[PDB]
Amino acid sequence: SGMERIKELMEMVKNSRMREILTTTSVDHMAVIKKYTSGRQEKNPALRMKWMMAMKYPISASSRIREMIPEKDEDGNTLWTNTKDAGSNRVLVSPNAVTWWNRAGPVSDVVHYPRVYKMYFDRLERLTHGTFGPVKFYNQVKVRKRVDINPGHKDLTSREAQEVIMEVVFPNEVGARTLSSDAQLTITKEKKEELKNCKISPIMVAYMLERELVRRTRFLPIAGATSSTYVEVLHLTQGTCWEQQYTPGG
Amino acid sequence: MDVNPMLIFLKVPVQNAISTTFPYTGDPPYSHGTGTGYTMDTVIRTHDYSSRGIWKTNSETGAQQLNPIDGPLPEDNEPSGYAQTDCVLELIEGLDRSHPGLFETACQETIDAIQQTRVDKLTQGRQTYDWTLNRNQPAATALANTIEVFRKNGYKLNESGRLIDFLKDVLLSFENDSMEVTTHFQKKKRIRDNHSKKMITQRTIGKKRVKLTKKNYLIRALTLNTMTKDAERGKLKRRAIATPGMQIRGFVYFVELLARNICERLEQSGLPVGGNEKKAKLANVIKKMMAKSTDEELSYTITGDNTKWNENQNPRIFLAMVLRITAGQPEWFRDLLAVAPIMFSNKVARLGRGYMFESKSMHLRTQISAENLSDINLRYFNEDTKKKIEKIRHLMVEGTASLSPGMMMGMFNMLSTVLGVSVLNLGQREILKRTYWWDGLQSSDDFALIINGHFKEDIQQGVNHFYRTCKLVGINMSQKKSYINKTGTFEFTSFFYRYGFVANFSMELPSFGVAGNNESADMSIGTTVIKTNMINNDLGPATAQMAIQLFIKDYRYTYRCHRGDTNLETRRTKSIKRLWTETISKAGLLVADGGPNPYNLRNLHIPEVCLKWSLMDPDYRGRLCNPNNPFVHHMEVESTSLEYDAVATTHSWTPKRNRSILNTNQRGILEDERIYQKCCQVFEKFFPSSTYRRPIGMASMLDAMLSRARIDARIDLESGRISSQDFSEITNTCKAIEALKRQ
Amino acid sequence: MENFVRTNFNPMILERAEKTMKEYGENPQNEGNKFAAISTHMEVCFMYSDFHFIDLEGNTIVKMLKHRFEIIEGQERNIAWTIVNSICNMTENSKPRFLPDLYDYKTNKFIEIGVTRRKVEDYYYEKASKLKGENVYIHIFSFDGEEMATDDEYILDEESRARIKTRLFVLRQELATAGLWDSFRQSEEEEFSYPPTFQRLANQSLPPSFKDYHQFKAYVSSFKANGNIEAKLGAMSEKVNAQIESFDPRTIRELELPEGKFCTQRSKFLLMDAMKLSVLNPAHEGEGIPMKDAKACLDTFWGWKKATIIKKHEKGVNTNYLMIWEQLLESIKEMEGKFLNLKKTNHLKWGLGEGQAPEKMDFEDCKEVPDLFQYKSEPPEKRKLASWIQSEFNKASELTNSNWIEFDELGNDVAPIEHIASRRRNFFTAEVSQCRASEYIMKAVYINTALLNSSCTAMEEYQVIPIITKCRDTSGQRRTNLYGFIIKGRSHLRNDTDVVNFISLEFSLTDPRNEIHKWEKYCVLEIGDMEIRTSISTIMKPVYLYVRTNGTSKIKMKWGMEMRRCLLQSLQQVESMIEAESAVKEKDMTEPFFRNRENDWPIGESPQGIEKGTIGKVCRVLLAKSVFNSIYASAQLEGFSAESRKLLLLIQAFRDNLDPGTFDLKGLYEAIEECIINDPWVLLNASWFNSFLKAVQLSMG
RNA sequence: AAGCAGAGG
RNA sequence: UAUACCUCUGCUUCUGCU
RNA sequence: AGUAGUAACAAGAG
Ligand SMILES: O=c1ccn([C@@H]2O[C@H](COP(=O)(O)NP(=O)(O)OP(=O)(O)O)[C@@H](O)[C@H]2O)c(=O)[nH]1
Ligand SMILES: O=C(O)c1cn(CC2(n3ccc4cccnc43)CCCC2)cc(O)c1=O
Ligand SMILES: [Mg+2]
Ligand SMILES: [Mg+2]
Ligand SMILES: [Mg+2]
Ligand SMILES: [Mg+2]
Ligand SMILES: [Mg+2]
Repeated sequence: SGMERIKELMEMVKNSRMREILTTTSVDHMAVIKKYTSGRQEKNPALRMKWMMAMKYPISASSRIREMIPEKDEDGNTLWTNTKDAGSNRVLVSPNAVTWWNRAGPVSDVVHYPRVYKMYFDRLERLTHGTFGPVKFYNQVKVRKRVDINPGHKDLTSREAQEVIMEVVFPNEVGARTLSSDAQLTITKEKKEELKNCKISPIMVAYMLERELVRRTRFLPIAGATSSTYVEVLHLTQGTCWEQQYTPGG
Repeated sequence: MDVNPMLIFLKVPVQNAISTTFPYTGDPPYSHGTGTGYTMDTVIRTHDYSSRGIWKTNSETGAQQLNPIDGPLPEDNEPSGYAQTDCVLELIEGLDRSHPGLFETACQETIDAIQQTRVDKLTQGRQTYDWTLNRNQPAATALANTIEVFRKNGYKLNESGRLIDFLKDVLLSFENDSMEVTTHFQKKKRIRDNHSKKMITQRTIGKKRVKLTKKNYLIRALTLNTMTKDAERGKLKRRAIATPGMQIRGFVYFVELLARNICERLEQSGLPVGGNEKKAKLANVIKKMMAKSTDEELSYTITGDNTKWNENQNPRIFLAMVLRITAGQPEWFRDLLAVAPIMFSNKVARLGRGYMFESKSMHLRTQISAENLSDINLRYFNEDTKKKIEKIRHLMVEGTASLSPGMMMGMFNMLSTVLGVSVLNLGQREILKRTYWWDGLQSSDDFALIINGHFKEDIQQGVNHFYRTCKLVGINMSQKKSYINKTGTFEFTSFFYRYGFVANFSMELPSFGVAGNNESADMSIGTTVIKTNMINNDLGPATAQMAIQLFIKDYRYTYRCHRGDTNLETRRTKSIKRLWTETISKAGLLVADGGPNPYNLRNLHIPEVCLKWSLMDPDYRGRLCNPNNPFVHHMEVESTSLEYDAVATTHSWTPKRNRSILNTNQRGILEDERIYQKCCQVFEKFFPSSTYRRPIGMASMLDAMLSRARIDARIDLESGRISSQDFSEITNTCKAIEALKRQ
Repeated sequence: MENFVRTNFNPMILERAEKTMKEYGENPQNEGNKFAAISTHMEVCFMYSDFHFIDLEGNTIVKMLKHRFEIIEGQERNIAWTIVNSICNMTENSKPRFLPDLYDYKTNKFIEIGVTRRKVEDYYYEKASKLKGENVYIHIFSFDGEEMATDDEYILDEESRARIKTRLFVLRQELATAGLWDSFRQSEEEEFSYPPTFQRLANQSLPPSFKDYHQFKAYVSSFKANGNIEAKLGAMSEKVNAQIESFDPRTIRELELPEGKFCTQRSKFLLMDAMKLSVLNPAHEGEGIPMKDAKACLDTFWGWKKATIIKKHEKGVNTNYLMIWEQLLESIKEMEGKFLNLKKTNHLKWGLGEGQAPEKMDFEDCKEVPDLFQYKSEPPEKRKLASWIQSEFNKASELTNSNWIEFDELGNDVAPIEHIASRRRNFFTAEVSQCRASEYIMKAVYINTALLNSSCTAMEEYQVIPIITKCRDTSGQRRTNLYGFIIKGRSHLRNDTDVVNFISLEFSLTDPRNEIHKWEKYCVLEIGDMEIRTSISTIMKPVYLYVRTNGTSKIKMKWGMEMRRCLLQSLQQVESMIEAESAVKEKDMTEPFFRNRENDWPIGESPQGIEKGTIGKVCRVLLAKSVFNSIYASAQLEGFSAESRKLLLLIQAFRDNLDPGTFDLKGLYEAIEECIINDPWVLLNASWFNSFLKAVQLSMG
């Protein structure tokens, strides 16, 4: 509909501080005021994860986990506790709640992982049906060239693919620019027909299309072929004194 | 037999076993306490290398400023900051003559990027000195406080959203004689802790309005707060770093943008290339200098450092370089790029937290700040601090130390690189017209300098010519850290060369471990670190398998997710064992769920959920990748309650954050952050792309939200997705919101 | 101008025009004719849009309905493009290349409105030349009264057009009576200046022969090079030079090691002198709990007696250490549970540093204190190299009869390079897992992990941490070893360099009287007697307990937990020395390296000379070097490594016949010997570099 | 596009 | 009153908890 | 005492 968000804006505009902020901050200055912090900053997250997993509740999740996950286990473990503020949007969670959800949570018949991360499943299918030749030992001459780690689309560049993604996922916030190419229009039409009634979040859809369409390049020492199906297995096929003969799938 | 590891260099060359010379498995040296002594050491060494200059009293800040430019020529090999401006202009003129069209193209790209840069680009920084709070804040917090004080005092060009209008507001704020800022004051009370029956001081942080004077505001706007660098390898003594305020960072960003555009097209620059591109550039330079020779031509390489690079650069030399590079450009561009050397020529250094003092008859300790250090008698300090204060006292201005020479640590990296590249460019053989010439590469203060000649006396004359020309421009080569050999072996920023670059695996050794985000990200980070070191840093395959095993060990001991058939007992053993028992295909369980490790060499580029997807139970993969995931964030469904489906697994959870200060109530200053987050969350309901891409616009947030609500209500009415009474109610709500912001 | 525009138009028109000029970068107090023209265009668009509704049927009712027109003019440009994009995505029209003024939902057309002072047909053809290629409806108004729509086809009613023409005619006649009409028809740059305070700042940022910033700017803009560098180099002294001193390692001296007292042991646990009470194949009532395994290991030693102080800690109170051990043994003998927290007695409060800090108060309350002195920052006292650290490094490179590193499972080997890597890793594991440095790795990892967990979970408790390792035999049997105990002090660690104090009590069979300079920080008691069954005889040796107060930090415990990276530092190097051979012989040289003990790499120094070893000896020596780098980590080691690497590269460049030269070798020797103070590992590495330099000099004769 | 982590100067 | 600047590499898309 | 090293921790702003 669209009435709940405007009534929430009505509720927030009654507060004088929120009204002053919403009337004195521009859309440009919202990027400044969004990253505003006040307390101390947590540095060295590796050591913090070393000692924090020994504590009882190292995980912070939303309040909806009080309705999806019970407070006790079969063994008697406390899975979640509330904070020191009655009515907060965050509770403190135990990793036993993660294990309880993985062993006894609600099973879903639909999953979105093979569709969103289809590039990694393409990599696994390329590796599984690959053919390994013999290892030959000789001094490798590795030239530090610029090769493609993501092929993208054959007709699009990086900025054209990003404009296609912005047109497909968020069409009402594309601004003044328009698709000034034929391949942009065809790929936009195809991805718009493929993404109708899609209950995936639009940021995950945009990053899936970014993995599919945007071409990425890196500077890597290359001893053999420079095709993108050989750049992804560069750790496997070459080293310093050896060369693994490998043909990918397809 | 006494065991000596260093006797392995009798058989192995040193570059082929250079990783044994890096003791990078222990903890790096950290600094304990203050960094005030290192700041005083920096100011004393900066005024000692420039001591034969002119002393001027500044008419705006009252600070004693030292001018060493065009001073006496150096008489010894000590470090000097007496750069001659005519030699600097001659080197920049020769750099322009050797590269026609370089300066004009760089200035045109800088002009094109000035018109497009916004204010929130200044949020790219880290800990920024906040002049409103007289302490370090994050860059967005300090920028928001600066913009709020500027709008409260009447400088509203930065409401246009461009960075250059904020810079105009910065330059116009210096005309204000009374700046009204909001500070953080502190109320203290003596309560009793119930856990230990001890009387403590409970601190309550509030907000307070105070008035700065003109000179105090100008001193705070030119203030670089100084800390000390921690976790620094390869040094015995510590040194001081510096962070500027928000009145300097925009001009410094524009000057560094211009100097980066210059450095991108110079073949003898080491900046801004890095990694394999920098190694390919060094190898190409070495091959061009070793191939282009005759039958009798000698070639020598200097591996060279510089003594006190930031102490001996000068902001007036940077001003002359900026005004010479931008020749023929519009004058507003020249003034805008000239601001930052002028601000660094009149800069001051915050000494820091002061020192800790101890009373043994009372058995107490107290941190005396730097602003209170001037009112202490000299007999209470130790000997080194007393000598430092006696050398410092004439440079003190309102708790800070005047520092007119020097540029401090890393403030103008690319411009100093341009200055060194000009001296490298002087040694072209079709211009020098002598029996020697030189080429090479420069990156900040590191340089690889290849002198080619016909005899060793020609090499000596070339080394002397380069050294004395560097001495003319304030570049002092480290005679105890530089060396020279024949061409074929050198060192450049810990990249060791021996007819090809060898590997240094120990430098990448702290990257091997558990990152500390959640259970999903750390597995991919560890496998990709192992794969990237196999590709780039010559990590052998057996040591790579050992790295996989050690990472799986560290990951299972960090997150307490050992395998289901193990005998270790943690807080997670019983639930992981329950999941292990009722699972038919146990090979599909993740390592965070107590499953086995699937990674060998061939599958390091494939994530763990995808690699185990064909081996999972349907129940386990339905629970693990459930779209009703309670551990992650769910975006609300837009107007096109009900939330979108989650994609990530349940191991992508969020770690609990702790931001509490001991015995400190911070709720008086933690409020506006929460109000800002509520305003951003209510903005995201009307603009669903604001998290994916940064939204732009000069209008306010409320006007944009009301206009978006009205046009979306009209589109939903003209499409059969909303009723006419719903449209009337949405428009009446928008009209009442517009009426509320005016009465 | 400005006053007439405010006297005529509504405040909504003035606010819209002010926001438009603020968006584009002008002001009504300066530009006045442009402000009046923008206000006129805004009022014409508002008169075109207002009082035009669409009811529930669909026809244009002119007066709860909806508007017929959507106003695009007057909004911010991103808001206007959002409206235009939403309209173009609702229907099927192509996007207009510029922002139009209105949108008609009835006609479904974008409307461009122009108000001109010239002629209507000329301005209409000009705007058609600007807006050609799209179906934007164009309507042009003028102050004369005439108009021209798109192809003379009108979509607005005659009454509204008559009102717009009447308003423009009245505005034109009021401009004629006001005398401002002559300036309207005639009107049909980035700046950045210095304010005077910053101008006076700019005048003081120059070379000292310049008084004004613009004078110096004109000097720099008009500069020509006329041999300034050559004249300044002819004018400069000849003492400023970079004279190359030729490098010859046969003529250079050795590193000057410091003098004074001998170096002292400063590790967090015992190394070569550590004794372990072991249980073989444990199966008690808590196989995994640390205190229960500690009690199971303590219940294998029956030779307990009354503890007597046989070696005093000279700076401390040794009766406190004796009472600490008495309290610890008594509390272990009556412990019930899975953990143990000691009572805060006076001797344990002395040993853990309870109350040694002065009370931190604010300076505002400490102004009247007449004896506030700064903290002294004295340099560390120099120490002489003693021979115990070479014995420690000799023992750490030796093979044991126990496997100390268990490795996790891998995936299955499919590629042949995975099988080659598995064979090489099996050789590395067979040569590196039975090393004494691996036992030191496991001890340090266990101690640092347990100390970090106890420091972050039990900040106020005096927790007892046993030193427990678990190893496999050469037959495959489990064995749990206890080395002693650690009593943690209070651990309210806020900074990363904040010290948690602990008391370490380690078992030993080594008499401290034979090497007392090694044990300045220790208070050694004699706690037992063990029947040592040797081969030739069987004696009864006294069991000592080395007790000392030590301290650690969170970053030190963090790097102690990650000592298995030492296994990555050694075995990456050795494999490279395999792979550099494998590129030459064009075959895998792992099995010729490990199965052919030819003694190929120099690693030793005997009285007979330089000793060689095999590749697994090199594995253990590099592992022990990485372990001792991790254990004795200091700033002295970092400075010494970074400064002696240059001298190593100079020696290598001499051996490569590359003719090395220096510019200040005396300063390099000063920078090396500045980092050799009192750490025994840095002293041992300096002696190792001196031995390597003497071996290089003996190799060239 | 941004944030975080690691390395180097 | 307390982890700066610049560059490179890698990962993630985070809704903020005394 | 101890950690440690140019200044701190050894609880009371990280
Ligand atoms: O961590 C760092 C290291 C280096 N730098 C910058 O890099 C420049 C040179 O880096 P440097 O390591 O050579 N330091 P330097 O000032 O020359 O003193 P020294 O060689 O010991 O006599 C320094 O002067 C800084 O400007 C940083 O900004 N941060
Ligand atoms: O902005 C538009 O779309 C637009 C601009 N003009 C040009 C003028 N004008 C009116 C508002 C405005 C805002 C910025 C720049 N010029 C503006 C008309 C009077 C003086 C200049 C004319 C139209 O007919 C338009 O539709
Ligand atoms: Mg240097
Ligand atoms: Mg350097
Ligand atoms: Mg318009
Ligand atoms: Mg118009
Ligand atoms: Mg002491």
